[PDB]
Amino acid sequence: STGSATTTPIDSLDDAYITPVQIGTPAQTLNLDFDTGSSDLWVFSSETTASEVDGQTIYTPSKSTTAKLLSGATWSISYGDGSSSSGDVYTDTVSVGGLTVTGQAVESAKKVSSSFTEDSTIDGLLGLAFSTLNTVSPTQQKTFFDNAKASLDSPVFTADLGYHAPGTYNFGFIDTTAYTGSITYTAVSTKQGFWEWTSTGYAVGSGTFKSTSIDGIADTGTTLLYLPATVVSAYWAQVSGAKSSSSVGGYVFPCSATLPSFTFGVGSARIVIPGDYIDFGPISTGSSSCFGGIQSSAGIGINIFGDVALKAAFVVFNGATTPTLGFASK
Repeated sequence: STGSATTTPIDSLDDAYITPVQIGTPAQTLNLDFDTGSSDLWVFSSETTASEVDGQTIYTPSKSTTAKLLSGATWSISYGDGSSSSGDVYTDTVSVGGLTVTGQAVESAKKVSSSFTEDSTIDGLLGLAFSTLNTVSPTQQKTFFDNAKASLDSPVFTADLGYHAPGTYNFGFIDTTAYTGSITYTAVSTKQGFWEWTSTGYAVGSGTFKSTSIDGIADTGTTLLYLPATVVSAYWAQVSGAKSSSSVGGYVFPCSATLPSFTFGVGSARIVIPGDYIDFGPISTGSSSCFGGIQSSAGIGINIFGDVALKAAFVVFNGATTPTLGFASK
């Protein structure tokens, strides 16, 4: 089997991407944030505290003839940005882009943190990291991909995120028309539960490539590119007037600037992030200070190849017995 679904930016900055997911019978379609940095499929629901729902579409398990309470199971998750959610668990039929999994754990939120409530466009998350990170207790549950894998034509999924435009998540096949050149594959460590890999270096604009190992995670659920402070300083030094602002929470730059590209290495291959992809717009409405899309990972404890980086590539998440990542230009 295969599946293919379009993923759509939630706003004009590409802060996140939403993908429609069919849950239950008859289907209830929710728009979920596909997150290769976590491993829970959780949704706003009829059980979510009413004051914490503000415009989201909810899953109502009592209206699904295939829903079953997973007795005794609870979940609770905290994300790298300080947000969180928790609740109980149903199993139900879940379909993405025509690919169907029966008995998928659907984690129904009883509580969500304010950042989720305040974002009416995201109805929940669909985790695509390794199932060892799933938070369901006392019986850990499998991700949608883990449940589907054995049925897929090939045990892979691909992320093709758009810049200020829709893109595609495919399951079970490589669309050879979706990228240019060849796909370069690179080793993955699953020891922390992530799609963790080592970039071979970077360049700023037309500058020379610096060969240096940068361990990080491929994380579709993180907006920005978080890299070591040395690398980030080297980038922003090429933007007149850019500076790190402790009060804003990162590097800012004059909105009048033209940003240089940023290149990262995948083996001997190179992925070029155009400068425009690094512009996240005014820090507040009407400001001439703009927020940068490359930020320091100091204090986060891991480097993160978030959407800023991934949207510049066609990315293969190869879930074979020994997982690997692939990157191609597009």
